[PDB]
Amino acid sequence: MEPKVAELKQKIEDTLCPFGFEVYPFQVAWYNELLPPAFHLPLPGPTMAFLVLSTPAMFDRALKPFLQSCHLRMLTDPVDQCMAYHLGRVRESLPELQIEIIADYEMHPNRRPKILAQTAAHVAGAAYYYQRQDSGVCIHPRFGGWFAIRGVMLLPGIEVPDLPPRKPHDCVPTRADRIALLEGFNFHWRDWTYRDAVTPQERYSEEQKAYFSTPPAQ
Repeated sequence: MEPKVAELKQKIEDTLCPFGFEVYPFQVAWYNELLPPAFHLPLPGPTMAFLVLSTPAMFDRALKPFLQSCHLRMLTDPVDQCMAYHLGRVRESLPELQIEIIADYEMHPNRRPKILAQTAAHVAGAAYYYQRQDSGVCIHPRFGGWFAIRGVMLLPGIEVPDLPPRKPHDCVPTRADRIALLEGFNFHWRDWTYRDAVTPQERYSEEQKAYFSTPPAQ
């Protein structure tokens, strides 16, 4: 890949990864090819995009700091504000270019562009999106179900038509475990054993578990 592309890629990861984030590059075309024009990313096929995932490490590295800093505001939501703070830091560190950013909290009805978080996770090779054919759940090769899709970043004009398509790891290969997953997700979602389909390195700590099991109310 062009030195420009390699540098900008590394700048993003040096900005996000030390804070419990992961970034996966992809071509817009891969996402659009299995989607009708209505749900397309309104950009040429070879346009570079980045899928952003948060890991279990992001709570302690990103959320607990910030929450104890002057950047914290009131009438929003602590977790959203943290996303908007770190994704802002990406903009700051790459001031030369145009970055269209859709954070997870902006993936809702009556807003464009319409992102399908789990489909993005699959095309970027970030996490395998297990469906009926194989409601679906997608599993991280390293963290199982203990992670979240946090945003997608679009970089207009920066095109990478020779970026190689990486398929997500089929980390739950057997037809048994797949059903043991989908039915443990569709019917017993409060039993987070399904997230251990692949047994993670880090798991959510007790304070993290408590925090996310809380219904958003201050």
